[PDB]
This record gives sequence, C-alpha cells and structure tokens, in this order.
Amino acid sequence: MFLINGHKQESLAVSDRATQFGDGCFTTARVIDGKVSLLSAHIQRLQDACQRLMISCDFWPQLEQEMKTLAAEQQNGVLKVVISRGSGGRGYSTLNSGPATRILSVTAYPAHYDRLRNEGITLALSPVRLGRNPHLAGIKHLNRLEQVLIRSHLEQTNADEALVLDSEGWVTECCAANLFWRKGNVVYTPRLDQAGVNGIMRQFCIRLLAQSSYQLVEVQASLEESLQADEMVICNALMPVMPVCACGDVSFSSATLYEYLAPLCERPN
Amino acid sequence: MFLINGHKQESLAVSDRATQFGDGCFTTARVIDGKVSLLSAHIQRLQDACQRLMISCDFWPQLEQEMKTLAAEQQNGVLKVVISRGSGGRGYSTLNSGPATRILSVTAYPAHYDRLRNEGITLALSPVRLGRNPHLAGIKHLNRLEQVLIRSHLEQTNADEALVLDSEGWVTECCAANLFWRKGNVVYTPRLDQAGVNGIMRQFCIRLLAQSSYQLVEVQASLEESLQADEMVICNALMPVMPVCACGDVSFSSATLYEYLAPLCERPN
Ligand SMILES: *Cc1c(COP(=O)(O)O)cnc(C)c1O
Ligand SMILES: *Cc1c(COP(=O)(O)O)cnc(C)c1O
Repeated sequence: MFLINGHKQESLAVSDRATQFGDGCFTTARVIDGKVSLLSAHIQRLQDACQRLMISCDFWPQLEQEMKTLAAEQQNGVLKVVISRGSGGRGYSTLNSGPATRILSVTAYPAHYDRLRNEGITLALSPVRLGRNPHLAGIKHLNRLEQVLIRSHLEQTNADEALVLDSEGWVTECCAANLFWRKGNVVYTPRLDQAGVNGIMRQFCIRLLAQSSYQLVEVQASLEESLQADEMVICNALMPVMPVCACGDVSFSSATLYEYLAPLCERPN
Repeated sequence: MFLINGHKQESLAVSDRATQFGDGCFTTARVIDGKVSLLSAHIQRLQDACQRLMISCDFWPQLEQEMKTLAAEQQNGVLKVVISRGSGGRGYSTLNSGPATRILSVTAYPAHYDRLRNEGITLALSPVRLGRNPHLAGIKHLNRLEQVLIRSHLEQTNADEALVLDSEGWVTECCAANLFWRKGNVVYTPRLDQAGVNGIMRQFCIRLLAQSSYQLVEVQASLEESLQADEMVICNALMPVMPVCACGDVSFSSATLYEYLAPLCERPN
C-alpha cells in the first residue's frame, strides 16, 4: 500500500516522469517506536534534492504529517518517500509539466542487518565505476542504474557491500552506504562533489566527528591509500553504522571508531 | 492509453523498478503510413539494452506484433516502447525480481519538426557534462536525468538543440540526437563507448557513410576541433536528420552532407 498525493493508491499514472526518466528523488528513513529517526534531516534532504532538480513543491508540512502518521502505524521498520516532477512536458523538457508527485510507503525492518551488525561487513572492489557529474553529485535522485549494476556484480562475491570508485579512480562510496576509514586519530571520508550520495547518516557522523577529538578530513583518495587504514566503517540511515572486518584479503583489526559512533547514531543521539 | 504486458492499462504498479530506479530501457520509433520505420533495428536495440542490463525476456515476437498493431492504428506519429526489470528484489538487488514489464504507446507526429527542418537548427554548448561509464554507455536506458538537466539549460537560450561534452571535455552528442560534422570529404562522429546513446539513426547513417565515397571516422574530439567543421548535421529516429545553421556565432555554410543523407533516411532507404 502506498499513499500517493494524499490518498491510498496501488498504481501510478504511466506517464509519470519517475517511470519515464527517473525524474525525481527519494529518501529511506528508520522508524523506531513509532517515530521517524532524524525526521528534519529527511525533509531537508528532500527539499535540497528538489531544488537542485528544479522541482517546485509547497506540500512540505503535509508530507511531514504523512511521514509521521505512517511511522506511527508501522511502529518499527523503514519508511520510503519518493518525489517526482509529475507528468507532462514534451520529450525531456520540463516546460508545462507537473505538479509534483509524492509517494510514501513503509515496510518491516529487514532481518539481515542484525546478522551483519554482529558479524562484521566484508567489502569487495566494484568493477563498475561511477561517472562524475557535479550537477547531480550528492543528491539521492532516482537515476540508480549504476547502483543496480554495482549490486549485481557484488552478488558474485562473498562480500556484503562494495567499495566503489569513480571514473578517475577515486574512492567514493559503497553500493547503498557511505564510507569512513581511520588511520590513527585522523578519520577520512570521500568528498562527494563529483559523484556519490551525500547521505543523511554521513552528515550526522561528520557532525559528530567534527566536534570530537578525532580529526575529520574529506578527501580525494586512491584505493591504495584507503586500504592502508587501521579501520573501516560504513553507514546509511537504516544500519545505521556497521564495522568492516575486511576488504579483500586485507583485514582490519580495530573497532574503536565503530564503537564510538554506534551508540550516538543508534539513538540517534 | 498504454498497452502494458498485453492489455490496456492507464496506470502501473508503484513498485515497478522503472518508477523506483529507472531500471530499464526504451525506444522511440517513427510511424509512417501505418508502419514502423526501421522496425527490426528497434527490436534489436531493445534486445541489446536488455542484455547489457541483465533483463531476460522471451516476449520479443509478441512485442513486435504489438508494435505493428499500434502503428497501423496510429497511421502517422511516434511509437514509444518501455521495458523495465519489473517489480521486486531487496533494495537495489535484482535477485528474485521480475518478470519484465513491457509498455507501449503512440502519439501524433509533432509540429515543430517541420519548422526546424525548413529553418535549420541552432546549437548551444551545454554547461552540463555527461559522466563517463562504459557499463552504461550507448544504451538507451531510462536513467535520463542528465538529459532533463541539459534540456533545461538549453531552454534558456535561442538554440534548438545542445552540443554536449563528457566529463573529460570530449564532444559526445546532443540532448536527444546524435551529431555528425564534416570537413571536406571526411565525416566525423563521436565514439560512444564512454557516454552517449548509440542511436538507431546514427547506426543507419554510419552504414550509409561507410558504403559512400565519404570517409567516416569515429573520434574523440575537443569542442574546438568540432567547431572548425564546414557542416554539422544531427539525427534521431524521428527527425530523422536536420541541418545545422550554427553553433553559437560560428556559422556553417554548406548542406551537402545533409542533402545526401535526408532522402535515404526519410524513406528510410
Ligand atoms: C541512500 C544512499 C546512501 C546513504 O544515504 P543515507 O541518507 O545515509 O541513507 C549512500 N549511497 C547511496 C548510493 C545511497 O543510495
Ligand atoms: C534516443 C536518443 C538519441 C537518438 O537515438 P535514436 O535511436 O536515433 O533515436 C540520441 N541521444 C539521446 C540522449 C537519446 O535519448
């Protein structure tokens, strides 16, 4: 069951530009004890995506009400929101298209997470490299074929997530998560101005690390640099943080950064 | 009205992965006097896209029947076909998803084309540059946000189409068309192994030029190189070929290549 533009609908107009061109954005949020974690960050990230895509909406307070109501019904799980440009326009043009579509739905919280939390994550280098385009970088938009292909190659391994580089060879992210690595007291994360999704949990963690005694640096780094880390941690709104036992035959022995972030993200704070 | 998986439907399951991730491909074909032009090239391009996307279908003869029937009804116009992975799968994974969705529809032939044919096309350099990813290059897939943004920037000019470069600065294509340029007897077109859509009309034209006395070269070229041409021509299944009067304040004086290709593409051959 989905709530589309305010009422229950199982299907959507075929002409919707989400269906035709992926013309839109989305978020996935954690629901715990009836409430959306990080609710204002999720509204803000959707607002930001729509602005960069020129999708003008004024339904924000209604979308927020709807997210709260579905979260209270589901009680524990995942809430997914999609916003698209709507129908219309000639060819790719956005002229005369709209008004925007909003789609919400909720599911129970997935099993495998717990398993992964308690066993640790293995990473495998993806052969699929992300294109670089600052016009789309950072946004959680609907054009996610690159991630479908990354996931598909990942499944041919014994790895739980992927280490993903861009077309220039710079370490950018995972398949559906962001990446931090630590050497000593310095904690590194890729800059996402050319590719990648600037996740809600990534921003939360940067905030934490910024205020913490760790030093936090956003970099452009080669896979060889990243592999010399003492520790790797991955994150997304739902995990929210997971420890990395290895990326290939290179192993990581420490969990100190993980141990520090997990309690503050789980609440979250 | 759309024909979806064999029967008339106005709407599509919201969970369809076209809607969620743009997970699919499409074609747009010309209909003249009741028949699809270049019908087998359109089937072949869809087959090729689905193969590279790991979307397995065995409905091809039925899709071909359906395309013919809609073309006969519409008599003159445009036929659009979308194929998506279908619904299902956890997150981005394609495991347990499917079976594939096929969507067809037809519209009348658009007005402005004729106008553009008889007046000539003006091109404007796009500020939006295509990411490079050989895993998706060439395929007419549904992830077309880059083209929505290109179109949007184009509309802020007096240009009818865009000259589009990739992230390395190489001339790749237009917004919804492919690009040829001529210097002397040598005719150039960008190689589309890193970005771009390898259009049906582009392949037709390469076939023609290959057999012709012109010399045809697929290159990696800078915008400065391309701007020293004596002539530019753009193409897609629907135009099918258009002459270029200018790209900025640089003008083109000849139409010899256009004059040669237009009658053989209009039939088509
Ligand atoms: C959603 C997503 C993330 C993480 O985003 P969060 O907002 O923290 O959930 C990271 N990478 C990709 C490719 C994503 O789709
Ligand atoms: C569809 C399209 C073309 C031209 O494809 P044809 O098969 O000749 O119509 C060129 N570029 C883009 C970006 C396209 O979407």
